[PDB]
This record gives sequence, structure tokens and C-alpha cells, in this order.
Amino acid sequence: EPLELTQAFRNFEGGSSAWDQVGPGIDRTPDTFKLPTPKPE
Amino acid sequence: YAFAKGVKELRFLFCQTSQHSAEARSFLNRAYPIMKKHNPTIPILLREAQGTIPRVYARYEFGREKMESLEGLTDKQIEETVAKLVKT
Amino acid sequence: AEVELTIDGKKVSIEAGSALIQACEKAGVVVPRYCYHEKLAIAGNCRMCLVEVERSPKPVASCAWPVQAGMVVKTNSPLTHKAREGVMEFLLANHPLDCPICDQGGECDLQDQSMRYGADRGRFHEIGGKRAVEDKNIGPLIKTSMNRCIHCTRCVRFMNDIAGAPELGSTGRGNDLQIGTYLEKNLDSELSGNVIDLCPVGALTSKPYAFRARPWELKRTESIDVLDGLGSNIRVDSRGLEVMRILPRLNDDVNEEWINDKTRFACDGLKTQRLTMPLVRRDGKFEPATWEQALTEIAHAYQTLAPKENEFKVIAGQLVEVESLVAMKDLANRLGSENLALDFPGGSQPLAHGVDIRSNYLFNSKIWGIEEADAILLVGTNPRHEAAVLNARIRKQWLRSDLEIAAVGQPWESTFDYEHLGTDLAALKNALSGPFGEKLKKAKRPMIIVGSGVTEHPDAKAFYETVWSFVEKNASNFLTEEWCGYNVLQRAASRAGAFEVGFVVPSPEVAATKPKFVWLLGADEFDPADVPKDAFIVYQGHHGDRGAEIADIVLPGAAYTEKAGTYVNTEGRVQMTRAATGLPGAARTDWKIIRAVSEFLGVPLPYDDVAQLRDRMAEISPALAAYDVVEPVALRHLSKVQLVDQNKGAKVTGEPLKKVVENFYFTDVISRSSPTMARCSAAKETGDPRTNFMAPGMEEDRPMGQIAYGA
Amino acid sequence: AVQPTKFAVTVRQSRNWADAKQRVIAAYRAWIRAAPEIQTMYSIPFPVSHIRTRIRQEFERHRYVNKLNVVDVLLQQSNADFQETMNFWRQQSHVMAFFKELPSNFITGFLEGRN
Amino acid sequence: QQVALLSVGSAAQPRVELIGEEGTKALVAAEEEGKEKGVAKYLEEKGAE
Amino acid sequence: ALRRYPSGEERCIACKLCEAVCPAQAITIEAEERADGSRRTTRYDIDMTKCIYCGFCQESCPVDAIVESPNAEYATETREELLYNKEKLLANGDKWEPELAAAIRADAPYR
Amino acid sequence: PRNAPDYNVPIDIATSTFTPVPKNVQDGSEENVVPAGLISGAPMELQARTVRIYKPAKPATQSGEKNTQLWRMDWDVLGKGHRWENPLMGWQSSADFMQGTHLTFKTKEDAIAFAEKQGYEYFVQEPNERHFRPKAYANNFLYSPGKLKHIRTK
Amino acid sequence: GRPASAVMQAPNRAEVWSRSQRPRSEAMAGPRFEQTDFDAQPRPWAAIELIHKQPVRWTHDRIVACDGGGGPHGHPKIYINTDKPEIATCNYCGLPFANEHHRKYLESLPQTSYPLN
Ligand SMILES: *P(=O)(O)OCC(C)(C)[C@H](O)C(=O)NCCC(=O)NCCSC(=O)CCCCCCCCCCCCC
Ligand code: SF4
Ligand code: SF4
Ligand code: SF4
Ligand code: SF4
Ligand code: FES
Ligand SMILES: [Zn+2]
Repeated sequence: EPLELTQAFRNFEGGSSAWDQVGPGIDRTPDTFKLPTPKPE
Repeated sequence: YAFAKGVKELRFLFCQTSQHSAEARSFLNRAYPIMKKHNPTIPILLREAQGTIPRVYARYEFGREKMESLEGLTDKQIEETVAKLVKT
Repeated sequence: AEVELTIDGKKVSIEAGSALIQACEKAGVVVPRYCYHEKLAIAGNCRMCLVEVERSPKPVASCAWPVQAGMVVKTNSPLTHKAREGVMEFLLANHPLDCPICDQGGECDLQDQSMRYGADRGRFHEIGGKRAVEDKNIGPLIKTSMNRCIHCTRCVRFMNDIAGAPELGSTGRGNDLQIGTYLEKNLDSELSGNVIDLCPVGALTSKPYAFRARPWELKRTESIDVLDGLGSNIRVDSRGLEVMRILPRLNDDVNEEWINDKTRFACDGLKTQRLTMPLVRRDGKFEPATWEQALTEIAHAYQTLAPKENEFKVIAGQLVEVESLVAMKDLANRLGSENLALDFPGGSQPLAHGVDIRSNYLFNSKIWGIEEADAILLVGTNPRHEAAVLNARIRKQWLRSDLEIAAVGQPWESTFDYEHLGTDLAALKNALSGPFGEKLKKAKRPMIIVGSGVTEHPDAKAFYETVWSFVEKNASNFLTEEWCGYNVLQRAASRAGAFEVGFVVPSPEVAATKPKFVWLLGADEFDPADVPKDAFIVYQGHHGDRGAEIADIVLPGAAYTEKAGTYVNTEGRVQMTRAATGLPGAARTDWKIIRAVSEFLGVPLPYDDVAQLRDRMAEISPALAAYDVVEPVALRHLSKVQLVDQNKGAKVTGEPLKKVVENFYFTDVISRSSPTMARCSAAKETGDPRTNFMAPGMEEDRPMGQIAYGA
Repeated sequence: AVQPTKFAVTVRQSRNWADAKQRVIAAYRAWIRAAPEIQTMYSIPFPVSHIRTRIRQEFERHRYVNKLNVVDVLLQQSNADFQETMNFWRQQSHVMAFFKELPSNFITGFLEGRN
Repeated sequence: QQVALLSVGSAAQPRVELIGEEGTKALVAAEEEGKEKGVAKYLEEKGAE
Repeated sequence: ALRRYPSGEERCIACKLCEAVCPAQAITIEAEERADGSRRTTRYDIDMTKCIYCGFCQESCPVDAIVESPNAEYATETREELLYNKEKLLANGDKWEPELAAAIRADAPYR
Repeated sequence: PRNAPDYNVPIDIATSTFTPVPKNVQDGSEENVVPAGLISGAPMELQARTVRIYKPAKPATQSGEKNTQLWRMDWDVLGKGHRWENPLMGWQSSADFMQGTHLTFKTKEDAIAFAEKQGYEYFVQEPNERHFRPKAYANNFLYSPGKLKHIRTK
Repeated sequence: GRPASAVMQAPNRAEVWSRSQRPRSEAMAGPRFEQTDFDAQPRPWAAIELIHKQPVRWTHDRIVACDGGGGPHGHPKIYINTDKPEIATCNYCGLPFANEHHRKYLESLPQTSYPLN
């Protein structure tokens, strides 16, 4: 039969934070897999 | 020279832009004053929207309606185009 | 010019004289805030936006720091981490442990920025305890819990600057500084409920909403307010069957994050006096009918009456949408009627402005045009009771610029200053011939605003030619390449859209034909002379009110929180609602009712779906297919014909202009059925500042309280 | 490895439209050949003509497909549905769930509630 | 930028000096040559060594 | 069981935290301001055939209102008997309070 | 014929009394669009129902803007069957199987591409953008040569 | 709805105490209640009547602390201002407080919400 529900599923996903909680993190690439930097002068 | 008895409204759909030639705006610029003075009881709804192909509707009695495009017509050719609509 | 700085290592440009916090929202850099709001003056009080800046001994308030030539800003340094952690400790030290009993929980900036920027644990344990302050009575709408206040000053800035209500303030000093009114007095501002949303915390909350919902259990629907003519953008929060609250959402072109109290607090009238079943009048009583035995009873009556041309009459109300008017215009047209009336007084005769050129009846300078306006003339309108959030925009432009306002009509208590020039057309004629006309002439961006009350007046014929003649005389000021000085202000959501498709009486020949079959399409404020006693009355709508109680048959339609209907606001913006809930009981969609009866009456309408009708809509006016935008009137100068050429010899009576809004809280069926508006009116009648005035709660004279709300 | 079951067919892509053309005919033939055998396996009380009618309609709904990669997903589903049916893994309720034994007008739909 | 790391080395083990200016223009080329031709093409023209 | 303070006032204040944290959506709560202006529930239902008996709802309570009793013997003849309303849950607390208090006493320091 | 309700569309095991009449369904002949909804297994109701594609606006009650970052695709509420009250407990029943579902997309184009490929009807609204204006703390204290139009209170 | 155990909302209170509370007489009716023992049904006492039999805790301090008296067993600790000449109530448990500075005014009111003594 087509699906009817005595009580519909309540999605509380709209209660998710308006503020970002994790940020960007950190870079952990080792120097051996980064490009070189042009030294001054 | 008013309309024929039976035309219940006129409805022109044109655009502000030159995408379609300025002839409908040129005809309406001149026509709408005199074409409203001779028969004030009839609505000539001038409706425009970006990218609207020029076009005119005449609504007749008991709900019937006639449409004719105005695309490519000139300010004179558009005049007879409306003229056949309100003359009978 | 846009100067160039680097924020968090990334380069950003922004106009000089901007706040550094503003340069952060451009650079995609999140900065915590409590006191700072984009729409308010900078206060500098919270200390949550402190960031690191070079050559600066101490952290700078980013909200109050002017962007300099080449500054370098760190929003993520040990200085900023230490400041945000320490300021959170201060704001949470005397804050009450009331997160379970508070209505701001799950939607709190203080808990979301405490979780993101403060320590996980408090160090405050004093045996002396926290600060406690007493609660306050500021009217029937705003429940107070002032222990929660963090002293951000957002509501005092809003009440004093935005709303022009200088009764709220902060009395005291030190840790005992307390927001409130000194005297226990009601807040009298139609923009009052906006402090509830501005409040970072739940000290200033909604009395009608108290304890009923949590934010995570709420469905969020982006819709349009229909309770006035502005089309304010709203967010409708529903929990299943029931709408819970109405929030504003951002539209800087329309409402600017504000809604008025009637838009906000009348939603509780969407559940109270609803129509859910067809009723046929039998022996002076209303009995339930099946939809079939109601449309058949309608069809039989129409067949018996045999209405000729224009003895079928249709009157449309404030809340009707365009899918109904375009469907009703097609039904009446094929029945032989062009008699398509409007609910206001004078809505059953040809209108002073016509409907041929859209610039005749619109707010032609946009709502955004007031942002530049230098001179504004008001003709017969109270901008507070007609367009409350548009009235605020006038005040905002007035405080920050040399804007001059004068008005013609009934004097009103105003949030801005203006000159009263008179009350009638003779006064208006001197107004333009006198100093304010020269002020209107000499100004850039001049602005005449005609209210819909004028269109209701005896002399709208004469008023509308007088104004337009001034405009045409004064183009290159009024009618420039980029400006339109002519505005007509609509106070009902349905009326510009009605004008858009011709739903208007065309001629007095039509208006002089007495009807015997009258459909009231959501019409409830109809004049008693526009409805014959012996006509067969059909009422379609969603509320049992003045329209339903005089009809022979009632048909339950949808409300605006349960339909996807197009509305055109006073400036010609085309907006669509979104259904927040389903239809109650056995109600139908209104355009389907009209399409359904076209079967029974003998003339079925071609479309069977909303897209087919919206294709019909877009060839009545193609602007109705361009949503969220306002189309420019190409032939602007053609407005002379219906405004002047058609309005030349008018039997002017000299009767002064009226005040078309007697009661702001009661303007339509939804408001007249709202318990919350019933409390707003009653408190305003007697001045009771008490929060539980006709609401649950204990009082001194009410030891035991009451379950009744609104009584 | 483990043995593929009795009607297990390796999943392979159609080489060209001629390949797909011949496979679809092979699948339709194999279904209508098996309708007498489905009837007694599942104790269908209808006659086999109805069962073959339903097979025809299932194939007809994919009639107007002009994409090789959509046909091959479809040839996959029928292979698994055929293998599933012939090995008697599904039961009578599943096979009868496949036989159904919307309002026809706007006005009919309107009067009853939407449908 | 695996072709890049092969072209000029890495902050750990640089290949050539990249002294001051005129080394940056070589730095972008190492990344640009990686985006124009990949690893298989890179090993094709430098050969087997 | 729903529990009361030593004065007979309900401890439940309608924060809805347990309704949010439920992993099986077995709790449905409706609240209002009571006649005396108190934040109290009007509806309080637990679908005892949806519950997973994890204790997360009593973990989250700010005021120790919702608790799980030490009672396991409550098997019923029908499933309607397993749809507990506020009337059934308060009655459970009113009957089981001496153990609910002795369990909280014995287990509180570890919470 | 100009977006018409097709009353001969076949029904399947998932059609109920709340299934809308469809204007059209995919058949796999359409150009450049993968007919995913034809082979997905979803009922035909998914092609009779319009979705809304939009960026959620910031809540009025908060200043955080993380729920405004992305594009959301929802299913519109139908007139019947979205909610009704259970006779037994007063719980809110439903016959709309899409009421608790939503999809999230990085760009508007991705949302259109997915809805086109699934056979959804779809309406897009564009986000209302903030009008920028410089804000200066020193405006609070500007000199007034004439009448003070309001008395600022901080 | 024959017995009083099927009409009175609670044994200690007959009428409803919320705007939305369905009356007992309107919920004990129907086919599901036709062979039912009404007094065997859960019929708990109304907390609204009970809390208001508590007497006022009098105090001289401006600000009182209530944590529910249970220590960790009670409720989150809060603070109630007692400055208005009115009985101040704890928002969690409803216990009444008054300040002695209003003792003369409160003992003059024709009625009150909590026993002053
Ligand atoms: P002629 O040139 O007209 O060739 C006819 C065909 C059909 C080959 C077409 O011209 C054609 O090439 N069209 C595209 C291919 C096509 O029609 N469909 C792809 C084949 S797979 C398919 O259609 C699967 C259908 C459903 C599964 C099989 C049917 C049986 C289901 C169960 C029956 C009862 C079990 C209890
Ligand atoms: S405002 Fe309310 S929800 Fe937010 S922290 Fe304070 S008490 Fe808790
Ligand atoms: S009441 Fe709210 S908005 Fe006003 S100062 Fe206190 S926290 Fe700020
Ligand atoms: S968490 Fe406890 S106090 Fe809060 S609403 Fe649920 S049962 Fe009541
Ligand atoms: S113990 Fe039961 S009621 Fe409590 S959260 Fe778990 S499943 Fe829900
Ligand atoms: S936001 Fe700058 S100090 Fe409050
Ligand atoms: Zn307490």
C-alpha cells in the first residue's frame, strides 16, 4: 500500500547551528611535498 | 473613428527594449491617446515585460478573444493589424 | 573609493568610511557580535568583536573602527582568542541559568557564540550570587524576563531611531543599569515586535508565542505578507498543522528586515474562525453541503436568474491572489459580465486612475526610491497605518538627510516631521502653487505619494488630474531618464495585481446595471449599497465574517499560508507565496473553485492546472511571469490620458480627505479574528501596560490566573 | 569463488544498438515463454493471457529509449527480476503485488478531494 | 603539481636555487607545465632517468 | 515516570530537550503558559512501542523530571495500553517516587 | 498540449489518493538529459510534484549565517495529505513521503541539473542580497546646525 | 461521563488549567470508554492547586536563590528579585517569595496567590 504514517517523522535538522563550529583546521603537509619559496634578494 | 461594438478590451504586450523593433511603442505612443479618446469605455491595457514579442489581444463578447503577433510589423502595418481587429 | 586592506591575510576592498566589521563580511571572515546590527547605529558596548590590528596597543572594536588605508587585521590570533574567551566569561557571569525555560533556546547567539568562542566551563561560583532585576510591563505583546539582558542596546536603538518610539531606554548605572521604561507604560509602535527578533537573548520575547515551540521542531517557509500592500517578505514557522509564528526575512528592496505587528502577530487568527465546509442557506440557517450539492445549488440559481450582461457581479477582497482574479475574470467574461468590482468604497465604479498604463496606479519611484528622496508630498494617507515599514524608511531618510515632507489630509501622529498643508483639493492646489510646490520643483528626486484613500474619495477624479498635471508640467524633475516622481500607495495586497489584469469596473454603464447574482471573492469590507438585497450572494473565502454571514452559499477557500498565489505589491513587484500548511477540512484552492463552477455553469475554462493558468496570466500581462522583479513602464508619458484627458470636468465637492484606517489592528478578516490583535486594541483603548492583560498569568487582581487568552 | 545461481547472467554492456535490439527481444521472449510456468509456481488464478499482457506493458513503457546506457540498466533489472521469479525466491504476495487488477477529469478530481 | 615537485624540488629538497626574482617566473612554469602536461608526458620527454 | 518536587509541583518545564535528543522520536510534547503563567506541558506522550530504553531522555533533563523506573513488569493486553499520556506518566511517578528518589540518590554523584 | 494534466498516466503501487495528476513523465527520449527518474524506482508522483530551489535566508533571531551558505531543494506542501490529526492521541499523521527530506547543493546549477535529471518540476527563487552602505560610529555624534530631529540615546 | 472520576480534571481540581487542555469529560467519551472502570484510570493531582498551598518564604534580601532544595537533585540555581510589592515566584518550581518590606501591603490585599502565613 502507499505509505501513510500515524505520526509523521519529525526532522529536527533545522535546529542545526547558525554558526560554523569547526573552522578551517590546520595544514599538515610536510615540507618535502610543498613547493619551494623564492628566498629574498 | 471609434471601435466596432463588441470589442470589450484591447491588450498590447510589448517590451521596453529595442530587441524587438520600436514600431509597437511608436504606434502605441501615437495611437493610444486618440484610440482611447474616441471610445473611453474600453480598456486598452498596455503591458510590457523584458523580451516580450509584440502582440495584441482583442476580447469579444461572451469571453472570446483574438490574438495577433506584432513581430516584424511596421508602425503602419501594425496599424491595419489592429484595424482589422476592431472594424466589422 | 574602495580602499584596500588585508584581513586574515586575504585582500579586501571596500568604500572608505566603512566599519572594519563590514570589511569582514565582504572578505568572508566571521567576527562575533552582540551589540552590532547592520541596520542600527554602531554602539561599541559588547566587546565581542575585538580583533588584532597592527600599530595598535589594544584590541579594537571592529564594529566601530574606520577602515584605514592599508591596515593588517588578525581575527584568529592569540589576542583575539584571549579576548573572545574573556568577554564570554563576563557576559555569562550574571546571566541566569534559565536556558531550559527561555524561548530563545536553540536560536540563541549567546549560546552559539559561547560554544564557538568561550571556554567550555564557567569559573563564576560566588556565594554572593548573580544579579537579579525585576520584570517590566511594556504592553500586551512583549513578555519580559530582564535577568537575561546582556546590555547590547539593540532594542533602544531600534525603538528610538528606526521606529520613532522614544519611550524605551536604559535607566540606572553600573551593574544595575536596566533597560525598560521608567514608568510602567505600554510601547505604542506598530514596529514593536521587531525588538523581539533584534534581542540577542530572550529577555524581550513574544507573549503569544511563549513556551509553545522550540526552533528545531519548526518548518521554515519563505512567503509573502498579504496583510498590507507592501508584500513584506516573511518566514512562516509551522509545526505540522499549525502556524506558530511569523518572522521577517531580508528584502532591502521591500521591507528591510522589519515587519509590523499586524503582519507579525495576527497569525493566530489563521486557526480560529475558518471555513471548512460548503454551507447552503436553508430556511434562514446555514447547513453543511457536499461540494457537489453546493455547486449544483449555485448552478441552479444562476440558471433560474438568467443574468444578462452585467447582472453578474464580482467583488474581490484584500487577500485575493492573481490566480483567482484571472480565473474569475475568465468566468465572468464568458457569462457575459464585465462587472468586476473591488472591496473598498468606490470599488464598484470606474477608477480615477485607469489601468491602461501601469504607471497610473503604481509606486513608480520604487520603495527603494525613498532612499534617495529629497522632497515628499503626502496626499491623503497615514503612512503609519497603511505601510508601517515604509513609514520607517521615510524617517530613516529624513534623519540622515535634508528631506522635506509635507502632507495633505488628516493630521496624524507621525514618526517623522512634516508640514500639514491642508485637508482637501483646494489646499492641495495651494500646496503646489506655494512653497512646497517650489520645494517639489527645485528638488532632485521629488516624490508625490497618493494614497488609496484618495481613489476612494468623491474627488479622486479631480485629485488625480491635479497631481499629474503638476508632474507633466515638471518633468526632467519628475519624469527623467532615471526617476519617476509619481506614486500611488496601495494598502491591500490584492489591488495592484487586480489593476494588472483589468479586474476593475470599466464604465458607469456597467456600474449602473443592478446585479442579481453577486460573487464576493474574499470580499468582507464591501459597502452595503454595492450588494443588492435580492441578489443571490455567493461568498468565497477562508473566514466567517461580514461577507460569509450575508451570503446564500459559502465556499471554503484557501488562506495565504496554504496557497501558492501570486501577489503584486504597490510598486508592481510580482511575488509568490509558498504554502506552509495544507488545506483545512474540506477547503479548496480558490482558482479551482472558480474553475469547478465553470463546469457547472456551462462554460468550462480551458486550463486544468496552475501552470496552464499561469500561462493565461502571462498573456494578460507578461510581467506576471517575471517573479521578484519590477518591470519598467516603457510609455511612461501615456499616463496623461486617463489621468488628465479622461479627468477634466469633475463636480468637485470640497469634502475633506478621510482617515481610511480607523483601527490599525482590525483591517481584514484575519486580523479581525486574531486574539492577539483583540488584546492590542483593548490595551490601546485603556492603556493597560500589563503583560497578562487578557492573557494567562497571575495578577494582583487575578490571584488564580486564567486559561483564557484574548478575553 | 561461489557459484552463480541458476539464472545468473554476467553483467555486460551492449556493444551497439543491434546488440541491445537482440537482447531486448531475447528478454521479452524469455518472459512470455515463462508465463505458463509462473502461473503454476505462484498459483495465479488469472489466465496466462493476463500475465503476458502485463509483461508486454512493462516492456512498452521503455519503448522510446534512445540511449544505450539506459537500456543496459533496464536489461539488468529484467535479468534480475527474471532470475528472482524463476528460482521462486519471491513469493505469491510479491507476484500479486505486481498485478493491480488518478481521477479521469479535473471535475472528478475536484469533487472528491484531490483524486 | 606532482610534475611541479619533480620540476623544481620541494621546500625540503629544492632542485635549483630559485634566488630572488627571476626564480618566481620559473616557479610558476613548474606548476604551469604540470597543468598543461601531466606525469606521463613529463616522464616521456625527460626520458628514463 | 514523570516526577514532582516535594510540594507536588510538576518538575517538567517543557524545554523539549528530551523530545530533541530521543533517538527513536517516541516523545511528543505540547506546552503553553498555564493559568498562573507557569511554563508547563499540555501534552506529554511516550510511545512505549517506539522507545529504545537508552536513558538519553533522563540524561538530558535539567530538573530530573523524566526518569526510567526500576519496573520491568508492565506487559499489556493491547498496544493502546502502551501509549502513555501525561496522566499515565505522572501517575507512574506518584506511585514509584520512593524508588525513583532512592535510585537518583544512589546514582547522582556519578552523573 | 501546453503543459496539460495527462489523465492517462499509468499508476503504480505507490499511487495513493494524494498523488497529483502529472503533466508529463520521462520516457528516455529526451535530449541531453539522463532519464534518471525513469530508471530510479521512485514513483511517478515525483514527476507530478514541484520542488523549490533556493538559498535559505538568515533567521531573524540570529546573526550567524552558516545555514545561508548552500542551496536547498525541498518538496512543496500539497493541499491534502500533508498533515492530519490522529483520532487516538492527537499525533500528526501524514501521507506525504517527501515531507521530511531535503537536498543540499553547492551551486544553483547543480540543483537544476539534479532536478532535470530526476524529472522533478522545479521553481527557483533568487536570494535577496544585502544593500551595502558604509556605517560610521562618528555619525552618532554629527553636529546639527539646526533643530535636533531626534535625541539619540545610545 | 457518568462518574466524577471521568469529569473532574483532577481529584484536587475540577476545571482545566491550560488554554489547550482537553477537558476530561471530552476525552473519556467515545466507544473506547464503554466498558471501562473510570476510577482505575490514571487521574493525577493538579500541580497548579498544590503549589499554591505553599506559604510564602519571607526574606529581607533583595535577591533570593532557589535551586529546588535538592542540591544536585533539584533544579538549576537561579535568583529572584523581590522588589515589586508582589509575591515573587521561582520560574522552575513555583515556590513563593516575598520581601518583608511589602509585608504590610500584602497582608492588606483582599486575596493573594499564596498563603502569606
Ligand atoms: P521493434 O523494432 O518494434 O522492437 C521493439 C523494441 C521493444 C525492441 C524497441 O523498438 C526498442 O528497441 N526500444 C528500446 C528498448 C526497450 O523497449 N526497453 C529496454 C528493454 S528492458 C525492459 O523493457 C524491461 C521491462 C520490465 C521487465 C521485464 C518485463 C516483465 C516484468 C515482470 C513480469 C511479471 C513477473 C511476475
Ligand atoms: S538567552 Fe535564554 S537560551 Fe540564551 S543563554 Fe540566556 S537563558 Fe539560555
Ligand atoms: S532587552 Fe534585549 S535588545 Fe534590549 S538591551 Fe537588553 S538584551 Fe539588548
Ligand atoms: S527534558 Fe524534562 S523538563 Fe524538559 S520538557 Fe522534557 S521532561 Fe520536561
Ligand atoms: S529512553 Fe526512551 S524515551 Fe528516553 S530518549 Fe531513549 S528512546 Fe526516547
Ligand atoms: S560588536 Fe563591536 S563592540 Fe559590540
Ligand atoms: Zn526553585
